[PDB]
Amino acid sequence: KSDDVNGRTKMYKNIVDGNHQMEPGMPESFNVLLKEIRSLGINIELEDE
Amino acid sequence: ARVTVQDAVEKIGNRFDLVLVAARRARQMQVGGKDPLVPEENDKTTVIALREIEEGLINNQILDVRERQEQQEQE
Amino acid sequence: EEFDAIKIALASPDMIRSWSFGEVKKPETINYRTFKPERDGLFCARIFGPVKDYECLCGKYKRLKHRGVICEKCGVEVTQTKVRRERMGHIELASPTAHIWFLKSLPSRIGLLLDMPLRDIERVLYFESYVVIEGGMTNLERQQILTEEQYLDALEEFGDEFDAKMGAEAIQALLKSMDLEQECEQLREELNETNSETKRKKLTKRIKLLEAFVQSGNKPEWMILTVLPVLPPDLRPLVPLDGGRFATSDLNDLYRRVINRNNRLKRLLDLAAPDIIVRNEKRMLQEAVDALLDNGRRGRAITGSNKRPLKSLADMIKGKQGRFRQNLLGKRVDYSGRSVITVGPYLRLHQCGLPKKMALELFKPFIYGKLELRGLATTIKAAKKMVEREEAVVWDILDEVIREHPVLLNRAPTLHRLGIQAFEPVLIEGKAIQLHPLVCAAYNADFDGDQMAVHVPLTLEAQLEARALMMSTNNILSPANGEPIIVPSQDVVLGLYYMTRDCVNAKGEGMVLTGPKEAERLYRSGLASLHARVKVRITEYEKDANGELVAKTSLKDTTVGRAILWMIVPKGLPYSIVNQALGKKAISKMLNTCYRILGLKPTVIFADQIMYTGFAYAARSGASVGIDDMVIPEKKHEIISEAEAEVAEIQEQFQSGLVTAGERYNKVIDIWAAANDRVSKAMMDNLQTETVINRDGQEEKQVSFNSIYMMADSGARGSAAQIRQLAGMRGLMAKPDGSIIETPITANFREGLNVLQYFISTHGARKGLADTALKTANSGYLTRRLVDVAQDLVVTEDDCGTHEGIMMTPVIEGGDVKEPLRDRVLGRVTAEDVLKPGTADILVPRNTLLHEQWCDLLEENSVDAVKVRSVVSCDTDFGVCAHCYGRDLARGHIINKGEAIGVIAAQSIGEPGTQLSIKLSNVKSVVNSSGKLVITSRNTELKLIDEFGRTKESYKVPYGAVLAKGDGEQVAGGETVANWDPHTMPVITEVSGFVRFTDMIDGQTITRQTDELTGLSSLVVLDSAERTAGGKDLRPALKIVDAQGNDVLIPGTDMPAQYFLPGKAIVQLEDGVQISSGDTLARIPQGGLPRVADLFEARRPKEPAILAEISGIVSFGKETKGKRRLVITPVDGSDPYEEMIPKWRQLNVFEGERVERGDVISDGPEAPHDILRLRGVHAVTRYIVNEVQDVYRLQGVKINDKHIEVIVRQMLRKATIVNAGSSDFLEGEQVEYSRVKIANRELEANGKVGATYSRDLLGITKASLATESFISAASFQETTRVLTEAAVAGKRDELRGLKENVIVGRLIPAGTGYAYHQDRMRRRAAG
Amino acid sequence: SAAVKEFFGSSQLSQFMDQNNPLSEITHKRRISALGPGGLTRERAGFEVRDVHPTHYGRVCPIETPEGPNIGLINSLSVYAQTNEYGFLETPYRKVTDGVVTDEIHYLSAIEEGNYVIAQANSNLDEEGHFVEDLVTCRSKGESSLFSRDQVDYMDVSTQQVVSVGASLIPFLEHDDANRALMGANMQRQAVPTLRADKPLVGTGMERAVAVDSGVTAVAKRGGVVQYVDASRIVIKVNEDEMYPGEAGIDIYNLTKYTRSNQNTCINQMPCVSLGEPVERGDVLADGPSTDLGELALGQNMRVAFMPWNGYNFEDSILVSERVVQEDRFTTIHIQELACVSRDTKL
RNA sequence: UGGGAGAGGUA
DNA sequence: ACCACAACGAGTTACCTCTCCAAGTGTCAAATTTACCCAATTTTATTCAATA
DNA sequence: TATTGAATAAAATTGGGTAAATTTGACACTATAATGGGTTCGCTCGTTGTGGT
Ligand SMILES: [Mg+2]
Ligand SMILES: [Zn+2]
Ligand SMILES: [Zn+2]
Repeated sequence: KSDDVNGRTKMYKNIVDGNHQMEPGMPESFNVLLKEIRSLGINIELEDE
Repeated sequence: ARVTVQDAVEKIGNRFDLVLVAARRARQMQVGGKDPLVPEENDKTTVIALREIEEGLINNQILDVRERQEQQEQE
Repeated sequence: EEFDAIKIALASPDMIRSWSFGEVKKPETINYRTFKPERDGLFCARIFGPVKDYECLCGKYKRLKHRGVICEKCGVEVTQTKVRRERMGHIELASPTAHIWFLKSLPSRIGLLLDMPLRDIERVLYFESYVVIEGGMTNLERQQILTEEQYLDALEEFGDEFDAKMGAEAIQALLKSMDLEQECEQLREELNETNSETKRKKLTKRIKLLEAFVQSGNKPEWMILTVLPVLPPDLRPLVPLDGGRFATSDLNDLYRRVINRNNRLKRLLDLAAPDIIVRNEKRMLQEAVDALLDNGRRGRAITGSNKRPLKSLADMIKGKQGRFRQNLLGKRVDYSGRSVITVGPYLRLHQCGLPKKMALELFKPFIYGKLELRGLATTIKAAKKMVEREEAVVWDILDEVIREHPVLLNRAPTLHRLGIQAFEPVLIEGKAIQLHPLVCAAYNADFDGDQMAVHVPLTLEAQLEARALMMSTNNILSPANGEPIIVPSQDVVLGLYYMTRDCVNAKGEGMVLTGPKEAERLYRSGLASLHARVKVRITEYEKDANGELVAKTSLKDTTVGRAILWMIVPKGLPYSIVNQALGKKAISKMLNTCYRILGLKPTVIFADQIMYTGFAYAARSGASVGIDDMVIPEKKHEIISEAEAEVAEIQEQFQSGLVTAGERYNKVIDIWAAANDRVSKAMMDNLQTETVINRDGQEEKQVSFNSIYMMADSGARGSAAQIRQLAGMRGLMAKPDGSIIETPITANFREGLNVLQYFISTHGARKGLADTALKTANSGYLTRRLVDVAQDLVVTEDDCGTHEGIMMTPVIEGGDVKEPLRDRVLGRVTAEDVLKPGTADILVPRNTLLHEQWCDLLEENSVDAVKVRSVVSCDTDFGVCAHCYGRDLARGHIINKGEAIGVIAAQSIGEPGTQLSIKLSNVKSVVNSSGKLVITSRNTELKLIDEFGRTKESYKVPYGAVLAKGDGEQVAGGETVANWDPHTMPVITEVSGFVRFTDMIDGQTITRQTDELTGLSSLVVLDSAERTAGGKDLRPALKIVDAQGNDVLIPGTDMPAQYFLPGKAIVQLEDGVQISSGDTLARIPQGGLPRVADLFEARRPKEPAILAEISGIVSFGKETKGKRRLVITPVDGSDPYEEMIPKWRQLNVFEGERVERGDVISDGPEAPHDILRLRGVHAVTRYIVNEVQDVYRLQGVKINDKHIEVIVRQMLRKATIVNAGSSDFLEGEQVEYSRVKIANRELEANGKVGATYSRDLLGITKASLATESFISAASFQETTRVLTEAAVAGKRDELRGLKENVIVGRLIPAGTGYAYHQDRMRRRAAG
Repeated sequence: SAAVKEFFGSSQLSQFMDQNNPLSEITHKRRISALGPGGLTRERAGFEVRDVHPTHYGRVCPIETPEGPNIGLINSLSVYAQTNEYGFLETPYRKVTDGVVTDEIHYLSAIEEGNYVIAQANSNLDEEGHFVEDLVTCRSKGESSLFSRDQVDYMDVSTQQVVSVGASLIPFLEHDDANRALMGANMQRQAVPTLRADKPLVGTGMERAVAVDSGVTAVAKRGGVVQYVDASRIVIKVNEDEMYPGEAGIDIYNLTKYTRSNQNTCINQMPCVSLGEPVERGDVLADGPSTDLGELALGQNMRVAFMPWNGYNFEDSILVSERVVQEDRFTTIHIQELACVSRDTKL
């Protein structure tokens, strides 16, 4: 219902297709926050396990 | 089961596991292309799943052995 | 998509170039002739990406045929414009510059890394003083900061043997030349020689920083920036305004300043500029980079043209309007509406009125899905124009979609969890939402202009969560206490009160009716009144010993209205709950009793029926308010004139000079308060019982049917204080400095006030109206602090398997029982059995959930102390067990594993902030010659044990207060034996004999002066400050001897019977007099919401209370100072422990008697850190629970104790290491108590010694900031400090908390996501 | 031009005027703010300055202020209050002389009124002379006490001296608790003008004063007879004694018709005089938005009943008849402006 | 496009 | 060691409503791309025949 | 009768480099005397970090 750009279009087409199921992903505001902490000279990164 | 969910809750034991089992059953009834075990009486699949849990035909192990049985039929 | 943890570290220059996509060189943002960004600028499309989707800049490859090519005319890669907000850049700074976070975020960590002062480091960075880096001679050791004079004469002395530099290059050379492991072993060597705790703490801080650097694996020279990264240009857009002009971004301005100064420094460096000019340019580049990273941190903030400081990257990360709190913890949300709310008095408890236009906008893709399922629309555009024209089949499909699809109604501020609830929507006309009247108490809603937000749950899991968890019929009981939140309010209450209330000769009295249906027939036909005292035949039911209902029938004596209410009372309840005049408390008790007897569904149906009949019969009552309803007592003029005569009498008494101003004004206050309560009692009597004119037995008194009195007495709306302001006297008002005025407002609101009385009342009016706003802000901040201190607490076990517990007791503080044991223990789980011979020898089993049945068992077996498993003594790591928590207060049964009890407890504590025979124990007594029991110990208290085995009265007798009765006898009612001296305390003896004034000389320790008030020449002692040279050694010890002169020997010891009497103590008895065992010789004379915030914040009091650290005998170590010294030595071991107590604080327990562990030796409020470290976790939890519940009970709110125990358990997460074992926990450092417990578990498992610890009571803010989740701590507060410490240490968040999984955007490990999270844990642990 | 336009456009005290009704305009113009350039700051101020000082009597109203975070910081001028030459507030008082309460009206500042002893406004008189009692109630040095009839130095000039304008338009204000009187005085400014204005049956007497002094009506400049009344123009032939010898003796009163206000309400003036009627100097010729015959008229008179009705008035809710809707009693006109500007793109 | 300030108001 | 000063941060939640935020033009050394030359490698077709 | 392990041209691809085109940032354009600046305080409460006896 918010900042998941590739998830909310999927949810809209799923509702029109009669399938009440979502496929959530990462928030674009969290990507914005990661880019800003990286721009502050601090290496933050998601860890693939 | 339209107003309250207390009979289904005393059937299962936990509202969170109730939500998960009834969501699995409502997925199978909505997009899985299945048919209910209770008369639907013009209800949504959510309330049909909750009425099935209240009557006592749908449980977690019931759904699991039903999925395993239909898996052995399709294989 | 698939990732476990989130790691943070410093950024190497190669890593900063690795994220980059091209160096930014020119500071131009965009050309303003044509809207095209300039090359190598801040918006350069060759660096960051094309401004159009699959189109180069110059317009050469505009199709998707070239999915990526570098257009050689303009260098632009033809891809999507989504990469503009993802590709970074970099700027290669000519001179290296210091990072402002790792310099001015205190503690600096560069100064802590190098053991250099921050003043010296800023002096180096500001190009003012040189610092040496290496030296071949012994005259210049490392980091010896030199001035310019010392640098020039050392240059003429040595020249090339040393090398001193300046600026950030010198500090980078120092950090690069330092040796990490060598400094580690040197600091671990130097730790042992020092002994002061300050120097030791400095050494542990430096060794923790060095070990954190080595264990993280970063390099210390990466704290000095040589490459600076650039934010992607779609995360700092150039928004165009309506004038054609631009409002350019602060980040674009700060990057422009940094790039301009860096380019000018490059030109001055390759131009061979003078050293002063190039140093000024380097300093300016340092200032610009520091401004861009954090404007307001170092100097004065660079302000824009609008005289406002520029927003930096730190300003975009931190704060309330920063990224975490404004866009990550809370977002704006689609499929959501908002409207003004109205009443829904026809609705049911699960229904809400949703407007048709609101629901048609909220449910539009569901409408498109039903339209394309029914085939009425060919495509999405046809369905869109059909909804745009609003066909009748569109409204029919909306009626089909709405049915059995719940929506969430929410009203801000959502203080507790019942601020969002789910309802089944009813499509209404109009534009306002219709709310059910019985949920407005849980919403804190009224209908004076409140608005609520609607939210549509989309997925099947969300619809099932709204139906099974958040439905309004599913939370009838509160989560804070077990009481129902669905209480009828004021109109239902007025209607049922008017229904059930009787009258003496109404109409159709004395009839005999067949039943409630005949009573309803009589009332609707008009042959009887609602209040006619009548005899009907009530068939009532009763549940048996099994679950079956037995019926019984009788002729009850009742009214007609109670018979009609019996038609809607369900089957299973008695007639005793209907057979009285029902007020608000009686209706709430009836609903709770119906719950406990029948369950949830009959309670919901019963609450609906109660609402319907209360509304209908309040309407049929026709109750009103007139000016003749507020009846003033006719003796108001007489009482007022008597009080005015009293004030005139005391006024002429003051004019006679007999009485002074202070006690005169106090007596005026007492006179007017006596007149106030007298006229209030007269008003209440006249309003309460004036309805007397009756018949059919005689003219007889009854309860008045005045409507103001009915609204007050029913508990509908009003109270006796407001009725007193309406009809009696307004009362004594106060000045804004907290002082009551001499004259009160002698008028009321029926007669009206004059101008002076109204202006007097406006002070308190505006004071209360400012306090409401201030307390909403303070309670909101307190609720946020509590939620963040308790966010990660979730029930993750069923039974931890412990024997620890909390000794529960009925609080009998003051002169009465405050909370009974039944509700103090109801719902808990017993730590062990109860063990007594008692009256029944009841043996409850271990680990039993105490229901109401077991509460009645303990009440009938007369138990007073039960040990129950608490939350602070749970054995579970990372969560609690279900047995240690107990009963789920919202559902009535045991708590399910996976429930966020920390968030429940924090909301339960932070919601009512807007409403904000004789028994002796611990005795050391002496009996004199008369048997007069005067106590000489300090912690002595008395109890009143009953005839059954329960204590019912508590009084702590002060040291020196007098008691007549002993022990063993039965107490007498009204016999207040407790009397005292309320201004002085004695120094009473214990051995009889003739007193000899030994160990003292007249003149230097004792002042010889005959007292002018008694006349007898008595010897007085003097203070130790003004003594002579002969008073600096000995202390005045009243060595009491027997009649012959020698000192007696106390049995059990060998010390002489001498007692050091303190200074400034008048001693009346002289030598040659007789003393008893227990007579004296000297008599020395003597908010709520901020209190809760201080108790949770662990703020030490302004005046502490010194406690005895070690048990033993107390002596003195140093004299001749007001800041004296006390030594307390045990009878077994040695003690070099000395304290420091000033003389302006009094001293409680003298230096002759042996004290115990952790008793008060200086009175005043106790500090909770001292209570913890001297008594225990159980004692500090009992102290905090009692001191918070005192505030919550003084304001009349009922919160359970397990919520405060949850918050204290979250407060006690840290354990400082007092002694190491075999693990790598060195000395004096704070670590998590679960880590110490797990290390001790595995060390005692594999056979090691294990480490010892000492738990620390952190505050709520400090614990929320010192949790081991840096993402949670940074989103709470102090993002600069938390991200700096986490970047230095190289931490990683494992995403175990609800705040972390909300920021990341996953399922929380609580509720329905708990099974998925433990499945993910077993998947990442098995494989 | 840059300095004065920066001030008059975007200062903190250059405020978008509230013009729902005439009361909102007059209260916004009679407003006093403790904030501003060189004043206080809103989040950084406590209960010490948000209190009602005893020197506020007759200068600053205690019951007209917002109830949000601006509560003690935004104030309203009292009715009779003036300023010094230096800018200090002062209020008029009647001077007594040997018990005789004269018509000597003295404007005293807050430092002068603590020296004297000022009698209350609600103390009786006879023949505009002495006081009918011998121990009247007064106030000196901020505190109140009883004083003798020859001890008294001054007396209040009116009984509406303490309150502001909007708190003086509340009838039976002395029976309302000060919290609800504050809320009602604030909510009087939010009233939308209706289709047909209706004078209140229970008013105060400040209605005509507000409706004339607000400048929203069209008062006559000179007295004479009315020559022509349209719905947009009133022509008055001036009487000869009020006529200058060089002019024609004709006054034209053009009226504003359906002008959008700042709050997107309606502003239109309707003529209240008829053809041929005489008017004097100071006579209302055209009504305002929410005036009626020169009297302020913010709402309508509704036949009300105080009873619970089936839960439809549950928690402050209101049940409304159908005659209210059919008779267009609370029907408001809301003019609203939408602009379409054709810009100059580079394509 | 849609950002940031300032002012006011509602619960 | 203990006290007395500086600096940071925090202060309810939404909601709304408004307004306001100078002129190219010719020249030089360096460094930067760019069309291109060429070995190492390796991917793909193509011959021999040899099992099947 | 056939399909395919080994072997081999052989041209395409990778990697490195390299001399010649080509950008790119700067600079010219010039001579009465001038020689050191303008910018926030009516906020509290608490906490933590710094310096003398
Ligand atoms: Mg309200
Ligand atoms: Zn191009
Ligand atoms: Zn436990």
